[PDB]
Amino acid sequence: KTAVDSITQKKFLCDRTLWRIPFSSNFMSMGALTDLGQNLLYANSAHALDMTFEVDPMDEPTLLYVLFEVFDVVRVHQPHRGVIETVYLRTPFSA
Amino acid sequence: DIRGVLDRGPTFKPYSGTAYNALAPKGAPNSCEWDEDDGKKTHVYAQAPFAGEAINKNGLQIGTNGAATEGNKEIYADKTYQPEPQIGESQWNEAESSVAGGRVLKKTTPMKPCYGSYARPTNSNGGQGVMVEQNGKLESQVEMQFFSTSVNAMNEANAIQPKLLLYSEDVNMETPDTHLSYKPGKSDDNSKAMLGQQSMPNRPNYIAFRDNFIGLMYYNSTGNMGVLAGQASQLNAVVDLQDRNTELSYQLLLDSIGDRTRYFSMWNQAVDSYDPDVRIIENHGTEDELPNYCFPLGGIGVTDTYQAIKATNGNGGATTWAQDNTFAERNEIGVGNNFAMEINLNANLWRNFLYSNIALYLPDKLKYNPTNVEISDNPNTYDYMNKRVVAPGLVDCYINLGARWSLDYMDNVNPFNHHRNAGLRYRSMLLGNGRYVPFHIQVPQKFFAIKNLLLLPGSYTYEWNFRKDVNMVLQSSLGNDLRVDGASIKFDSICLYATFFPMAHNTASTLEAMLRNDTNDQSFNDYLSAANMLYPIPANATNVPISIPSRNWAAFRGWAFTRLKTKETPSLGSGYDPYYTYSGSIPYLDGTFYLNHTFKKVAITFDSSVSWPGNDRLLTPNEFEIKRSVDGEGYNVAQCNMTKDWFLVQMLANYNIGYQGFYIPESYKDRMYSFFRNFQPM
Amino acid sequence: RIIENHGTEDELPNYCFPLGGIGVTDTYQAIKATNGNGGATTWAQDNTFAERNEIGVGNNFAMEINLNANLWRNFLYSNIALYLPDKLKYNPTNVEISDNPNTYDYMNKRVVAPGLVDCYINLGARWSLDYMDNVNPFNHHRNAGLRYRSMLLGNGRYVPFHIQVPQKFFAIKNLLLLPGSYTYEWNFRKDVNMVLQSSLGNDLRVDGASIKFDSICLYATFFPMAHNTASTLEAMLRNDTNDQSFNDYLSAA
Amino acid sequence: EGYNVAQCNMTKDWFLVQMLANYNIGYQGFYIPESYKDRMYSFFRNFQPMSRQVVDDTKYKDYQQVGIIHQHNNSGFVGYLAPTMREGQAYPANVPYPLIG
Amino acid sequence: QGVMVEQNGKLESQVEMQFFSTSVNAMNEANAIQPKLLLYSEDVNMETPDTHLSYKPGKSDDNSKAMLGQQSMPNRPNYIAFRDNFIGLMYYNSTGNMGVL
Amino acid sequence: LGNGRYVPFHIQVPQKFFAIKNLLLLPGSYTYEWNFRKDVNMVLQSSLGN
Amino acid sequence: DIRGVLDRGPTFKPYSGTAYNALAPKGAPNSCEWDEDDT
Ligand SMILES: [Ca+2]
Repeated sequence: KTAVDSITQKKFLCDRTLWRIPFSSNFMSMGALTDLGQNLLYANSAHALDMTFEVDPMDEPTLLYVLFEVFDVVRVHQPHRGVIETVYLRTPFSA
Repeated sequence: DIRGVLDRGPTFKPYSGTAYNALAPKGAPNSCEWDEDDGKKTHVYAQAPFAGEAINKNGLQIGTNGAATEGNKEIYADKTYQPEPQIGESQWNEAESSVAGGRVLKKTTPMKPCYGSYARPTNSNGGQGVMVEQNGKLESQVEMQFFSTSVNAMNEANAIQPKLLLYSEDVNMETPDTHLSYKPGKSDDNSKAMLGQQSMPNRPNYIAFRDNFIGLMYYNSTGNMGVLAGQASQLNAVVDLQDRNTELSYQLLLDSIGDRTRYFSMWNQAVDSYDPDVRIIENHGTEDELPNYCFPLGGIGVTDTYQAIKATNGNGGATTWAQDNTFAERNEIGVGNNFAMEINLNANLWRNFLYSNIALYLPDKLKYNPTNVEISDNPNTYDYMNKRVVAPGLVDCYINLGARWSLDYMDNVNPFNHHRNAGLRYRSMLLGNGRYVPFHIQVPQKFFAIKNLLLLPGSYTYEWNFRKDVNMVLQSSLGNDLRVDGASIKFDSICLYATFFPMAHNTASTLEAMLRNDTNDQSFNDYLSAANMLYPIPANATNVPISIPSRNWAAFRGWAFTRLKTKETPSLGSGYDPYYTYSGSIPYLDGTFYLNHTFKKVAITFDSSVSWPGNDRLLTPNEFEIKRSVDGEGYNVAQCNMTKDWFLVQMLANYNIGYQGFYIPESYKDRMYSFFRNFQPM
Repeated sequence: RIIENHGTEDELPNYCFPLGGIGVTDTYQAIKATNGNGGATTWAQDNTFAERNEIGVGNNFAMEINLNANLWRNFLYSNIALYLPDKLKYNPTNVEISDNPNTYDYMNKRVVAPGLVDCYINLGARWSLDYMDNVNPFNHHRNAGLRYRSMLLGNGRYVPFHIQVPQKFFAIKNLLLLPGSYTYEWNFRKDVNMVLQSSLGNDLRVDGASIKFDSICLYATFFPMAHNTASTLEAMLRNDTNDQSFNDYLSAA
Repeated sequence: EGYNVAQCNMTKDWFLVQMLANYNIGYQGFYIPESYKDRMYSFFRNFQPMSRQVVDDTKYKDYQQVGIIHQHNNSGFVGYLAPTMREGQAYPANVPYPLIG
Repeated sequence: QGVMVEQNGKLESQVEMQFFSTSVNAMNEANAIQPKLLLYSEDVNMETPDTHLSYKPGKSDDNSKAMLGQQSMPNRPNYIAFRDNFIGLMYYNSTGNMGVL
Repeated sequence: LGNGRYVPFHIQVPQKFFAIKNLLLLPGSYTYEWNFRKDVNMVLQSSLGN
Repeated sequence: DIRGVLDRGPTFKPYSGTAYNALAPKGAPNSCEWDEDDT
């Protein structure tokens, strides 16, 4: 009978995972490659990238971890006896 | 294959609580004695549990032999091991005897509470007197003391007889695993008050090898990139860079290709996990509606003597009464309910659990230093963490009652660095609970580029490296540095094993020939397949820019991100770091993360003037919203703070679900490190 | 729902103890043995030790209790006993009680003896009581899902809430719908008996709980299909040979 | 000191044999077999390795053997070789040897 | 629970009333001889179903003051049932009584 | 079987032999004869092993 | 299909602990009275 006036608060926990945004036209996964990536505006072009984050403050130096999923494939060829050669390659962002 | 020697140092605490006089009350001192002024006399506090037969100047008589000489010569106490603290009466009433006895520590031995007091044995019968060398031999220093009543001296009973006897000895007192809660005196000399100091066990701490032996072998880093190559090639066949977390890689992949809940011994495969109850407090409250009562050992305390009475007929008047002769004149009865005590049970259990599992792990900015105790100044060592003060009133049965919630202080603290971590307990116990372990392991290859190659006959050089640091290759529950405490390790024997197959000769020849042709080369990709960038953030800031100049964007697949707490995040590239002190569970390699719930928004742009995906795809014009705090007009979902749009995007990109109405995705398509599995709204 | 009685494992008694770890003691005085002059050994009061000391004789005084039986009895009383039908109770003593047999108080103020169910009922037999069969087992605080739902809103009393409701009618829960312009109007309920639910089954209209809507809105999505393909599908999906069939699950009278 | 495997007293080769005969697994590097292939009575479900440490009796010169009927811990609060009424007096313990600190 | 015994061809009881006052006032003046405690005594078929005596003071059997110290302890549980799949009900693999279809 | 000293019991026992467990039988008349144990040890099981 | 009557005997006990004045302390006696030889 004698409770008080109150307010409400909400939040959530999503540990043990990463936030992933795919590079797809309609966000759906339809193969290892992707339509926008395959278009690249046809790769006679190039582009510069800007990204902006805004997060709540803490009280300690922190790190922002960002990774771009790209292609990283290696081909192995061993022609003669006791000889092995390989070719790595990866894109974009590689060398 | 590796064998060698490992020493964990002093700060290894496998078992919670303690195991030295566990049942004793946490404040009662044991038998002892100390000194006072006028005039320096000695006060003694003890108790004699064991009865005997008789006393004389040579000691206590505890038996006799018929076949002896002096009538039946009296057998006395061989002070070495006589009346032992583990003997006593044999029933609750147990009519009192005439002469008793016991043991007592002398004043020279420092006082300590009973709860957690250990002294090693000295002779084969459990004696504990400090053996001392006299005259070229070993001998003991037991001293017998005698006592009689007080009023004994007050009257003509001058025939004062020795009624009580004690044996005084010295021991090597040790308290391996507890500290002192309260200590009134700054000095250490045993006062009278020093009979009140109470103890408290040290917080438990597990230490072992990390999951899947992560960190043993070098990897992503020119530190010394290992080499597999042809025996006379003189040209390498393996190239690695410095932005390919090979490890996070092997990691997630295991996940996928199978199941993780089952542990496998050989590779120490035991995923770090946290109990659901530790993270979120399901404060249903206690359960009690009945009283609980302890009782006297006889179930009747008081007693009033009484007397049998027989009714003699009062004829023509009031009945008369006389004393019976059949009964004994004195009998004992009681009136009313037997005296007892009340206590709540469930509330105590719940309170113990809450205090032990959550309180001690609170952020350290809410703990104040203790009183009258020494302590270190380095805020990282085991000592400084085991001797702070935590207000139990901060969390008790009356916090967030009947709600599904987590204490907002805790949610920015690594929940995996804990002591209920089942995987941690498994790994720690596998090596055993000692302090000096000769160990023996087998390590798997993890580089994707050759972890599934099919080599062909020949000769090759296979050369690799391993780390010696103790900060990284080990794991500690409390995360305290180990360079300071100094756990050591030394490898001795390292050997390699390989497993061929018994294939028929000509078949192997045919396959090898068919496989040497160039149009049958092998291909591989890493399951992760990504880069690795990291960006600093000064404390108490809000927003971060990132800009990469003009370049190509062939076949780019997309982004993923999260957050990390500097301190605990080895820098990488280099083969060693003097600055790494912490030693919790490294999020950057194990796959544990806890910071995700702390984002507001993120925006993406090409050449600073074109949005993406843009063209009015989403509800907001040009910015991804993750959670707007309260003011949000129509943009929450599932009673959380998350926007509908972000929820939709995550659902789609994780399972291709959403355009046909949401619903729980099926099991196999949602593994341990999925999204939906770990989505707790509160 | 069913009781697996076993007794318990309580073969070692448990004793509590005094805070000093020793019961009571009787001041005593030290002595020493003045050497027996041939005959009786002489005894002289010492001076080294003070005139008073504390010493105990025999075991320390210690009250005692059992543990497991008490826990089990508490569980049995608080999970089963309270839920018997009313006809096995009586009004309490000297306190005004509720007169309506539906509201909260009449479900609370009543008193049920332990004697009906204790640690000695159906000793060791997987079995369920007789009076309990015809009483629902879902209306019970031990429920998990109900507890989760109750926590989801929160612990308060005056709560602002904001949710979404999925359409459930079979005939349109999966239909498609080519382009057009149609009307969707529906009606929502407002009684507290229906929408809400109580773990005890008391009435809620009498106890004054209520609810009121403020604003209400409708959402929806699409699939950014390329225009021409959508045109082709729209044209194809109109040849009456390609009607759509639907059938609810249960289907019956 | 050549052939122990999986942190136990069992040699590697026997492990290889059992894994083969159960699941035809081993020429492709050991790994957890799939759930449906392994049932209740199978081998890998019932494989429990354990180890412990005990006090050496040659290095620790102070060590002395102690019979059961002289050991005493939690004295003055429990029985004596029988679950009877509590007995004894308080005192420091004499067992077991500590392995930490 | 009082024992019933037959006399006069009928089954009756053997409850007796005994009276007690304070020997506590054993000594003093007359008149003040008033009872304060009434006890009803009986005899009952004492019977223990599932307990055994852990402690016993003396090898005798009569009722002394010492006998109050005796301590009891429950009997270990002992389950009994049919085996799994009724193993053993039907003979097999024995030439003595091979079944016939 | 409950927790009684005396119990009336009433059960069904399957057929375990492999030579007839999955056989498909054909029309006709046949003789079917078998045996059962009465020993109290083998049929029963006791937790303690007494 | 089989029907019969089975007797486990006396030594069948399916419950840990006991069910008779269980809460009472394990040494407390009962209200009694006994004879003693006069002195
Ligand atoms: Ca009295």
